[PDB]
Amino acid sequence: GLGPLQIWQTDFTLEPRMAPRSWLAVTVDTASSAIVVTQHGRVTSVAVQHHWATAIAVLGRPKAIKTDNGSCFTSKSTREWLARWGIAHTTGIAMVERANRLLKDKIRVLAEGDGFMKRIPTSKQGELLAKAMYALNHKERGENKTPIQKHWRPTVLTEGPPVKIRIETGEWEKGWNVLVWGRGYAAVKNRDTDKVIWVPSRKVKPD
Amino acid sequence: PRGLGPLQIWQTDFTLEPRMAPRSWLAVTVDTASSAIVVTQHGRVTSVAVQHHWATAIAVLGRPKAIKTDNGSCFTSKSTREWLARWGIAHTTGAMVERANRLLKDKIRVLAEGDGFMKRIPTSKQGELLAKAMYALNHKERGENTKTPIQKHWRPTVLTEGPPVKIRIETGEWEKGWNVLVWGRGYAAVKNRDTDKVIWVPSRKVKPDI
Repeated sequence: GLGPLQIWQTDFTLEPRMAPRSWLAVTVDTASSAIVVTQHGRVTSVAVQHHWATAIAVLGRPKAIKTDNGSCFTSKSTREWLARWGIAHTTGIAMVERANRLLKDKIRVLAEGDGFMKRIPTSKQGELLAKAMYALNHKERGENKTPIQKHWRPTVLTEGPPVKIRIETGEWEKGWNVLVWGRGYAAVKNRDTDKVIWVPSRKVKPD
Repeated sequence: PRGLGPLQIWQTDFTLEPRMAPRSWLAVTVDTASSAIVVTQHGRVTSVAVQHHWATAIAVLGRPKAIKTDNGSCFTSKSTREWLARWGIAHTTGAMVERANRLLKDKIRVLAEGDGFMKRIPTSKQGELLAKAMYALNHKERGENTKTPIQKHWRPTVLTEGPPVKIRIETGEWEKGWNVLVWGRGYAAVKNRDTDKVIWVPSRKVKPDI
């Protein structure tokens, strides 16, 4: 939906260039379009949980995931696992298809770009896949945002959260932000005047 | 030895975790500013392994300007040096990653014993368990932090000029021409008001000015 970590779509897909572990578990966040890929020798019920756990480690935990129906998606094990994680499950029978195409194309390009015209040597598969991931998630997909931008909204803040401080009245005054704490003082910057002062920590509360 | 913002300086290390035998080598990288960690399993330490590991870290965290390691032969091979150079990542062989190894190993311990594995974790459960540990490390606040490591990584706070401080010189007096950019429990980054120069000093040696 309109939001990272709401609905993901997961699918398995066959990339023989990655043999013997030619099975690729693909997950994409429907809002940010961030991909996570893991490889597997066969499409088991443990592979899926491994995959999802990976993608969760990268992306965070989602409200819900859409898969097709089974059989390793509708494993007893798999449902029990989802429930353990508190992750809502949608079956059906798309966006992750598009992902499969982008992903297999990026892989063909990297592989051929390094001199391997068929099956990629096993040892180099990991790095290659990781490069695919870096490309699809970090590098612009057209004249409009990267998945990284959409998932994380990256930015560099120049001060901390807003706060109020107590002045020579007893009143709490808004219009201030925390830069650092040290030795029981907060350094604080007025966001109108750019003035910075040290204030006893007790005299500082969030806004 | 530390960055002021993410993707400046990473630290990397291989650690041995017997619970994850037979492939018990974990490559661990931590970003010195965000504290985010990336981990991968390896069956032995190699240039191939470290390159794969770093590629993985880069796909997760973005590309860093520099990486510090120890004088481990796998970081200084021809293969790895050409790799780093291709990616334009500076390398140096100058603790944050040690802390990271401790946190990682603790988490792995807790999750493994939380599921009856007091020993080697079964081979097929290793992947998921490590992924779980990585999730708990980057997507949960490290105690006193209000932000998770991943949040600090993507939306960091980087002070423009920093508030004035006195630092206890060396003789042992408080010198007054300094500003502070990062103030941790262990260490503080301070800037002199007449140079570009930023140095890391122990927090006991820094106090607010007026």
